[PDB]
Amino acid sequence: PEMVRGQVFDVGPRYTNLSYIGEGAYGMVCSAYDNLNKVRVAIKKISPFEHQTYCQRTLREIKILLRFRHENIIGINDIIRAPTIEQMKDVYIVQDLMETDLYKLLKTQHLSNDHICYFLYQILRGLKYIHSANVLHRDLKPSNLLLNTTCDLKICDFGLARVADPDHDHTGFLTEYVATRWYRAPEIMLNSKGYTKSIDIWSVGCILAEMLSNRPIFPGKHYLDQLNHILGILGSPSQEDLNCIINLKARNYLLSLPHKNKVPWNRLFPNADSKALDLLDKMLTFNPHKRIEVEQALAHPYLEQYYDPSDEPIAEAPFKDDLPKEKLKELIFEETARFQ
Ligand SMILES: *CCC(=O)Nc1ccccc1Nc1nc(NC2CCOCC2)ncc1Cl
Repeated sequence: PEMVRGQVFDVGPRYTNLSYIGEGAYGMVCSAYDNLNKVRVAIKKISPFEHQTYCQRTLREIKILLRFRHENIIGINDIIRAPTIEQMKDVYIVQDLMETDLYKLLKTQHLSNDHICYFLYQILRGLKYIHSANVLHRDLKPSNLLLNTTCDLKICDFGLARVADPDHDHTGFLTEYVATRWYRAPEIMLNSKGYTKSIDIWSVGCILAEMLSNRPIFPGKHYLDQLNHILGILGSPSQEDLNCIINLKARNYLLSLPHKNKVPWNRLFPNADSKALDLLDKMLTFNPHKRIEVEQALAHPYLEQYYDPSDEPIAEAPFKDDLPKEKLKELIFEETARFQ
């Protein structure tokens, strides 16, 4: 078995000439030459079987990505694992090799208004498919958006995804930890479990703001500072929006704050296209019920050069917690069997 910086990376004989790329959420990722398709690919090594939560996340990532088939969602090209459950200690997921991620691109490159428009169109096009499958990504952020050399965008990492459940979305104040802090909708901190499609729209709004300025718009230093950054720009919520917050702890917290005025988007982003700012405003709406939906966002004038509903497909079959790690290991073994 081949080795990559003091760790086994057993993918041969199909995959050779390994090169370390970096560390993903669940471990080492390498690039390799696929001797069958004659191209370089990306290979993620996952070792999840000792922990139930690691098994849950790996199972979600695989089951979701194998069901999805969309130009703007990273696929799974192959899955490598031992022939028997007893010998399976790791799983290798093979995916198309991309040139960069939006996180890395935002750290060093200025994006033209044309690139912002095209990237936002592709994110929304992929999100339309995901949401049409009744799935919430729940961790949209720049590092989860891969780009190839021609700026084709692919959404990745469905390990934190959930089936939408708007009826069971209500919860207490300061309980929920959905998404990565900077991209977390205000309702997560107030009264939401993050089980509605509006959570993903918020994250996309955050990504759009970050493409406009190359800096996160709400860079909370910790969990409890996130809402302060949001309110610092959006201003105090209206009486109508507070009436939607029935939980007394969350409502009274918001009522205890001094009045804050809205910071105009045009002052925050003076170089931004006015149509981009109108859409940003609709995505970064405090009240989740008034927040724009993915299909409405695609139809916004900012995206008029790309908008084509006949070329924005939906899922053919939508998707409709305490399983021990032994059972989850068997389910991962069954879901990966097709690649043997
Ligand atoms: C879906 C997010 C993910 O897997 N990210 C990741 C983190 C670290 C290394 C590799 C990956 N995945 C990945 N990377 C690439 N290309 C790299 C090239 C170098 O710049 C970063 C992206 N291609 C595919 C995949 Cl799955």
